Amino acid sequence: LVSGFEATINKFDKNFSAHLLDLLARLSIYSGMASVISRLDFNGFYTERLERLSAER
Amino acid sequence: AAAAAANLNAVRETMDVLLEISRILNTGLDMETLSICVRLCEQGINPEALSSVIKELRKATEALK
Amino acid sequence: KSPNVLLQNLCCRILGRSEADVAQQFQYAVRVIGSNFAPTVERDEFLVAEKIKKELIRQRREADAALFSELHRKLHSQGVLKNKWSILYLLLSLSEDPRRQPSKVSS
Repeated sequence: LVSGFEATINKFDKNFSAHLLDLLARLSIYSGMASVISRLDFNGFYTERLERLSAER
Repeated sequence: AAAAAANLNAVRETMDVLLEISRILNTGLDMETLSICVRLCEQGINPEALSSVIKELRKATEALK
Repeated sequence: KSPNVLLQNLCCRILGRSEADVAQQFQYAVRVIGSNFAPTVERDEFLVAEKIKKELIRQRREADAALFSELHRKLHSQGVLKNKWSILYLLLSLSEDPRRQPSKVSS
């Protein structure tokens, strides 16, 4: 099944990408400590995908 | 009255002090527009909200020019 | 004052147009004011004062930064405005750095 392969993988990928961006964000809010990010994309690929959507006031 | 004319002296001074502050920071507004914004601020207002309006209403009236 | 008609006086000053003619633009103005009428922060007019000094110092217009130290006292002197923080918070937001042009009209 691709209801037992691809669907589960995509669900896991959604949750994992969400948690990964959460962790990168929670270091970026305060301010080598940035070297953890600098290592993980050494190519600068997916280097920052959140451009920070804006809020009202 | 007289003490109500002393208050009109006391506000005409402040509106002029804030105008000298207005020109050294080079705002696009003048004495009349500035006279509205002190009255809003006396009641209490969000200047994070007010500044987004003014950059919009001054930006969208040259399409009616 | 009553802020709903007071914002209507404001759109009569910025626009040269009648407010009985155009009312769609005044609707966008009420959209932003009456959703966040209160600021998201507390009062500190001291922190905003040391960035207007910090604005004229980095341009090396240092005679005008000491003129500004005299203008900042006068706002406290009259006390006809309850939040002197917000009127300076408003004027900092509407500022630009021209990188030219220093002149005076004080006194």
